[PDB]
Amino acid sequence: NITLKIIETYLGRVPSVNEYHMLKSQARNIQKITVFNKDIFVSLVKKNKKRFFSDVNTSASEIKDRILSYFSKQTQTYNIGKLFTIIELQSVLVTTYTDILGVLTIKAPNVISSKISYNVTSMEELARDMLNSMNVAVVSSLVKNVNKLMEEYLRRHNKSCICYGSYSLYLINPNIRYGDIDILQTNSRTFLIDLAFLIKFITGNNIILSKIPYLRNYMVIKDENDNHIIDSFNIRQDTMNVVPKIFIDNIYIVDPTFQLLNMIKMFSQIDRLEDLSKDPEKFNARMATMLEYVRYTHGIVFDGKRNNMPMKCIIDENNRIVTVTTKDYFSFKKCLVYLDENVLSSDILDLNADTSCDFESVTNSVYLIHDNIMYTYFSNTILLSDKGKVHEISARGLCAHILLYQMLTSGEYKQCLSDLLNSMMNRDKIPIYSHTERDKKPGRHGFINIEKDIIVF
Repeated sequence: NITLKIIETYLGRVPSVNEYHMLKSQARNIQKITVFNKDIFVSLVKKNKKRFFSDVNTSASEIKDRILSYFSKQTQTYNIGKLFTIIELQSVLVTTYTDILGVLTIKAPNVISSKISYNVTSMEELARDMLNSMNVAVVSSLVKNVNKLMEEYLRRHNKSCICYGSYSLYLINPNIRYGDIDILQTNSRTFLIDLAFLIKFITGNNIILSKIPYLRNYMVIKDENDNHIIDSFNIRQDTMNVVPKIFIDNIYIVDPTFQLLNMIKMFSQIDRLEDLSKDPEKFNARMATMLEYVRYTHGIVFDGKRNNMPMKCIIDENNRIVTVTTKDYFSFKKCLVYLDENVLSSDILDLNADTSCDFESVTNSVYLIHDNIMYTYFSNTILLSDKGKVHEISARGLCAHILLYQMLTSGEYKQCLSDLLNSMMNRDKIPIYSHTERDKKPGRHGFINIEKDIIVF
């Protein structure tokens, strides 16, 4: 049997009755593995070694040695389950390595980038101001090497991997210190699994690809000692296409207009007001840069004008929701914001008319317009300035949340954003009376181990 001959080739032995029964369906993938040119491969691994890990003690043999051993470990393995892992991880390598890390050994054009420079200084005080009104609360060594690879990877994979956070803003204002590079991928696992191998192969130290459940399609690779190396959120091509983007020197970054919106929501989360009191300046720069981007780019002027923002955020201290009229900025009456995700899908079918949007970890909630009304979920602590009263800070995070939807759908948001940004100037420090808790979410903390062959979910 052609199939039997394939299994036999791969396992380098006569397949047991069980080994045949359990591996049949995988002849297709198994064959591709056998045929894989391990030489051209061993090449790419070394073209990446002297390219991003040039700082390591290793012969172009020690590497090919580890590589060839791995592509043969299916011989010294009899545990069905463990064979499944080897096949699974080998396939990923065979069918994706070249297209993902291999593309990082073909020099790109020396684009004479231009970039724009921002006077994120006139705004340095304006930011410090807003931030004060609110301050009212209470890692492996490979990371350098890996962040270095992402610098390039972002450049070689613009359509599948975009950027945000520190580094994304360091690309607008070079003085922004930056560490880990926040990314979104449509192929998070594929990427992490490939990079995970690259490292084990070079380094020799097994790493673990782990999946965190609280988070929407979150994944991260650590080392034997539980030290963070690099993470990433996965999104659909669906969602990727709708995310606000900007194109700086060969990479896409979430539109800073959008990131600013998110950072206003993040300020509701009590853990953040806590990060703020530690080092208030830490945020100054970021905020500033984002204030200046939106000013210069959309002609936003900080007049500290009127009110009309923040609008009304009526909260059910018990049924835990937050009706908020939007009669003003959008063609939909108000917005009901559920504090419990489960309770959203529960009550979201009692409407039937289903034409909702799921923006995964990008909005970290789902949005549904119905009856000229909006149903969405807020995933942070709601703050209260007084019993039964939403605190300006949450009030604003609530507005920004709704605006995130607007940006991903192309609706009007420029005027509202400005009112929102100015509602933040010159405002008396209000006390956090008390706050709610984020809703618990059990799940499967599973993880791919690079050498012991076990796949936990």
